[PDB]
Amino acid sequence: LSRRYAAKSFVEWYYRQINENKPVASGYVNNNATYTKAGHPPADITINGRVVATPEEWDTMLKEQRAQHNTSSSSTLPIGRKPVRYDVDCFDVHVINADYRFAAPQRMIEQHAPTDGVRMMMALTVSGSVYFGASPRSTDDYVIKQHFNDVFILVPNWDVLEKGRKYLIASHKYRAY
Repeated sequence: LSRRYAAKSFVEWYYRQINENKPVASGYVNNNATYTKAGHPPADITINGRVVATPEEWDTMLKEQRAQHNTSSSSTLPIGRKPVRYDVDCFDVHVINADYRFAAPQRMIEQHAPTDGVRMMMALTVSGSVYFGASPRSTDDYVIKQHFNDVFILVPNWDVLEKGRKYLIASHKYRAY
């Protein structure tokens, strides 16, 4: 399915960035000029029930999470452990609007019909686990394990689709426990 491919590609990118200690801010509408000129509001971001103003702050919170679980200065804890690792279990995607038109160049509207599976606004739900202090590939030797849920609203990246990320985050709700 076209929506599964799009979602799969985003999911793989997004959590790879986090696991490689790289910023995800470039995946949000905030940092796309085409959307910005068209007057799109900043991404709605909620982290464990708290509103976060910018994706850059979310990136900072992820750094802080690593620091919080960085026990490398310990002389007794087992060596070769990674502070934080995100594992995706599965995801679900639902097309909210198959004829999404915000900031769309007119050619893109004409070129892609609502049935072509390109101009989609998608609701993406991701389920997985967060491992703290675990070996790089272990799901058993963690010090702490969380379950997390991510809910994204994705919109088409016109810049890329007419030629980076083919879809951008317009909304993000994160919950981990």
